Amino acid sequence: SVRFDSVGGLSNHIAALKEMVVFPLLYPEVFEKFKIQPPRGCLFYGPPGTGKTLVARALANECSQGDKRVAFFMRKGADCLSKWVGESERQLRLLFDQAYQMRPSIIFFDQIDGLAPVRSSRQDQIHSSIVSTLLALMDGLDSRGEIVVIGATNRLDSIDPALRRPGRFDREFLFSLPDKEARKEILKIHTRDWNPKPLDTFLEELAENCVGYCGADIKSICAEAALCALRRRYPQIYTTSEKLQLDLSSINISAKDFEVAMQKMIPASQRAVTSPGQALSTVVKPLLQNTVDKILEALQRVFPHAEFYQPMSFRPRILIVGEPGFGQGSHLAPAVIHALEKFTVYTLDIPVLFGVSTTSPEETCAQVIREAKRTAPSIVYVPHIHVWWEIVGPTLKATFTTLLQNIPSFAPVLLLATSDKPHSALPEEVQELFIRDYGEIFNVQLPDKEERTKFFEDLILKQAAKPPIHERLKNLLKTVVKKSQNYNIFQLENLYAVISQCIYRHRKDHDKTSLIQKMEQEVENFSCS
Amino acid sequence: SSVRFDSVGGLSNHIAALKEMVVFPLLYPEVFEKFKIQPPRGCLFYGPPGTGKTLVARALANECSQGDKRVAFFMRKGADCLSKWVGESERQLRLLFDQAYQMRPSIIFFDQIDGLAPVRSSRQDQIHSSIVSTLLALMDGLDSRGEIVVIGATNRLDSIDPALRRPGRFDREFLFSLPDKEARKEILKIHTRDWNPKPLDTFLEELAENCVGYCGADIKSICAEAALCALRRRYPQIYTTSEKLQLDLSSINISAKDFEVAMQKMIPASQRAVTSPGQALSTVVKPLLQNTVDKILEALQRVFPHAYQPMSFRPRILIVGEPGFGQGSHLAPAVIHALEKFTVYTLDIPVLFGVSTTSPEETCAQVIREAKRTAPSIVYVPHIHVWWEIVGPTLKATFTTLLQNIPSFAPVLLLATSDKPHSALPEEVQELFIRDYGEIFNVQLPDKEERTKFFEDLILKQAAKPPHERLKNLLKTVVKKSQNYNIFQLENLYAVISQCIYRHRKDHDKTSLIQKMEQEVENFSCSR
Ligand SMILES: Nc1ncnc2c1ncn2[C@@H]1O[C@H](COP(=O)(O)OP(=O)(O)OP(=O)(O)O)[C@@H](O)[C@H]1O
Ligand SMILES: Nc1ncnc2c1ncn2[C@@H]1O[C@H](COP(=O)(O)OP(=O)(O)OP(=O)(O)O)[C@@H](O)[C@H]1O
Repeated sequence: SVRFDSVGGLSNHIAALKEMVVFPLLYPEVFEKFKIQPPRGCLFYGPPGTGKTLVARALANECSQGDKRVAFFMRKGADCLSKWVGESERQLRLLFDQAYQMRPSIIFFDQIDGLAPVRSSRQDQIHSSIVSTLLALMDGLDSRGEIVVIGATNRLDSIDPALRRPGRFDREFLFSLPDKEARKEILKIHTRDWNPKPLDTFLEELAENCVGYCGADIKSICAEAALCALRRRYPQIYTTSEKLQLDLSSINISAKDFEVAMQKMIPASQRAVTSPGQALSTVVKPLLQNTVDKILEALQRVFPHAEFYQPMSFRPRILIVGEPGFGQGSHLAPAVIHALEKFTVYTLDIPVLFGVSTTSPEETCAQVIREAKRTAPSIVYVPHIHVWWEIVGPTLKATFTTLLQNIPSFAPVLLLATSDKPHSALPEEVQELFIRDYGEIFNVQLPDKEERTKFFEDLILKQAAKPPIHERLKNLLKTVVKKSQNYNIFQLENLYAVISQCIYRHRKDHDKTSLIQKMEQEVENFSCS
Repeated sequence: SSVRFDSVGGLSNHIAALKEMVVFPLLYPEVFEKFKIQPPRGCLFYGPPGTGKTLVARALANECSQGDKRVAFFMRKGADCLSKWVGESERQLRLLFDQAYQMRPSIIFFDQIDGLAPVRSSRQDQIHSSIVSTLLALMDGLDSRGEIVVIGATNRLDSIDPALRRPGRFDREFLFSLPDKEARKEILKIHTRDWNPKPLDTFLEELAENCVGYCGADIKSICAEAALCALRRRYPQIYTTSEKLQLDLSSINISAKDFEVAMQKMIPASQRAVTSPGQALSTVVKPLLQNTVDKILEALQRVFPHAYQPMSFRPRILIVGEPGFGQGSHLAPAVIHALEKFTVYTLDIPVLFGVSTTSPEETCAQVIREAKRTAPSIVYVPHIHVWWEIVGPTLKATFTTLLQNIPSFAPVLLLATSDKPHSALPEEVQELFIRDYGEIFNVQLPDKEERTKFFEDLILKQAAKPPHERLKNLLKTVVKKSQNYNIFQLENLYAVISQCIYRHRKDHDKTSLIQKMEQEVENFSCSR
């Protein structure tokens, strides 16, 4: 029995929607003043699980409480199909007649994309007949009354193009994944009535750590965490086989109970296709945070929409370049992507172009560019452009170059790319896309001594000198940080692991100095040139 | 139910030729028996969606029903004659035709006939072939039906059984195309008739040429949306209440801001599934290239005189220039936009390959068949110096063969742009353009006057806003240093200049940003 109070973050959509079904039933003077007859159709579309059906449910439960009462008719996917010849095209006629009978009313076709395909001469004739009848009923010779029609879809572009037209489906709403702010609202909604109410700062801490969560996942963990406390509190519930009596007064949910949940479940977005955005792992942050910050500063310089009347920008492009093994293509760029949230990202990599056996690559490239143009601002991402170039045929090069030349100049679509070879060795076609004079090239340099010292500071001496369940190690740290002054990222994080293996090889020894010599031996056996 | 040939705007030929089939044989019956005519009694409307096909039938019914000469009216939906029993599918048709014959004169209106009369084939059910056979044996058979007028309407004309398209069954075919600049003013007039503060026609006239690509129903939407926007501008506390308020219907007047916002929030129904290859100059760039666009239009007026009847012979033209001068991305699309009312058929790289499930040659032939059918038109081939390198020999031969068979005097322009100068183009492309005839145009850089016009509004007016001798020095310096920059560099300089004006919004005193503007002027360097 939800009534415009279980939603969070969809405020303009609801405001526009109520203008379509509420006002003429309430203020029948302004419309008659001008002879308007407001729009009477809409189409929802967006990725799964973002609250497409809940809005319709809330609106239905809201308007049924008259006066003024409004009917409501629901239809599933393809319910009006029969094996007889003249039945499928008659149920719609019956339904529309019945709806006209009790006007005003609402007809909600649910997942219309499985009912009204694009007409073609190859598929069966029943579909063409049904779509013709459907679009003859909506706007025909005789005018329908106060019926209002709604649709749901996951793939917009597969609806017949004649249905989308002022008169039948004259407004399209985009339902997106929630941004940072809306996650807090959804969490407040789902944990409203709890006797030990959580504090809001805790909710914000949760919200800043949920990236890629879509409406139903947040609802999921709020119930996968209220069960961890139960399983911890009364561990002996699965053993017996009859109903017990409990003490439902000592099972409040602690902060820890949340953490395990975020470790176990994976968001709906990244279940069939991996996402090209990953935050820095807990070990390397004190090696690369500063470089990420500098990169974001420069991008802020050229792409002004990353600031947090409108800003004006002219074809933003940038290229992150350095010697091989400097973490440019495997640590830095995905970190930058993860830092700029609220801008959707479309990727372009060899595993993605050739990862589809049913569509040619140029089709995929065209689709990606069109989508990025549609929901701009956004990011088009292409990594390893020095290997990417000489794998693809000439047709795809020409197509890719001609598509991004048609994007309007002041439209905000960023082009982010990374490479290994220095800028001068790249093929000249790539060269005439980045204009460093304008500030579109960033060079990466190795971390300095302080930063590398911080990298090994917690390994030695805080874990090696921990009781199981103090002066030689300083010289050990000095010799370690002296030895590795010319190591790239791969070799550094290699040498981190070999020490931790010795750390783990001595769990239960209470006496040290049986491994300190082992440690200093291993560090001087390790040789990577 | 008060629409009668007076709410319909822009279609005069179709109305004029439609009343001489159903009005004249009744009213002046003494002219046709002299010659033994029996004037035509079958027509087929067709055209892209939302262009006013059902409106005409509504008007015609409403007109003929009320008057001195009464004519009946039977209406049918898509496939509303079907029944499950074997003997009833085609019996309703016979019942309807007999009933219409009994009350003659009368009219029959088949709506969405493409959903009832598919082209006969043996790859489907056989009931459809039975229905088609009884229909086309019933319209003109052995019985001479008499005074029955049959009408259809559809979007896909090519999917109708060809035995129904020949005189006797469906005589005339009517094309309903999108309105041009003049008819949009008529439609806007029609839809804003009963407004007490009547808008000035000097405002509608301006409003018309901004609505490019709109068609029919879209217009009727805008005239609605504006009103609602106006309401949002007057009583903004109305969306946050669950109880009726007291509204004063006297301060809900419509202003141009409402039209501007409502127009911005909407896209036309035509270019919603695809994108049209014609776009006007943006407001930012307009005072740099309008003169050049006018010059190009004058050359077209020289060789393509459709911009006694004018005569033309295989019109062609080629815009050429050094890279960056803006001929493939700023000039040619503007030319296509100005020459509207000429249907355009784009033909370049992402169109030929960017759609699968078809071969390049099929599309390459279809795009020219359509251009020939709807002459005059335009065939558009941008970036020829690359387009000629990415295709196989089969496509070259098919292309250079498909445009030789067009009738020599047919007015089918071929508009293309290049970047390498005409001498460096390969053979078979220098022979298609014969610049002695006047088929090559050389574009050149803008001179000083428009360059100064380009910057004065930003650096003189906008730089001094409420929330003055050094400005002239800045303007003269900027204009001077930039006497060899192409379009891309000029726009980039504009953007970097406006960035500081943005970033210093909230400081109540100037002279902190003037230094910024300076350093950006000095610290900006180009390549050339
Ligand atoms: N803002 C929100 N507040 C509360 N619940 C939400 C919100 N957004 C989404 N949901 C959840 O979304 C679920 C269903 O929404 P809806 O079915 O319309 O979208 P969807 O599941 O992503 O799409 P589809 O119907 O195509 O599968 C409900 O379980 C609801 O709890
Ligand atoms: N010239 C016009 N003046 C006013 N309204 C117009 C005009 N042309 C079209 N319309 C609008 O177009 C609407 C629909 O026209 P009509 O239904 O006959 O077109 P159609 O070809 O059948 O379109 P569809 O593809 O929707 O079937 C009318 O209700 C009217 O509001």
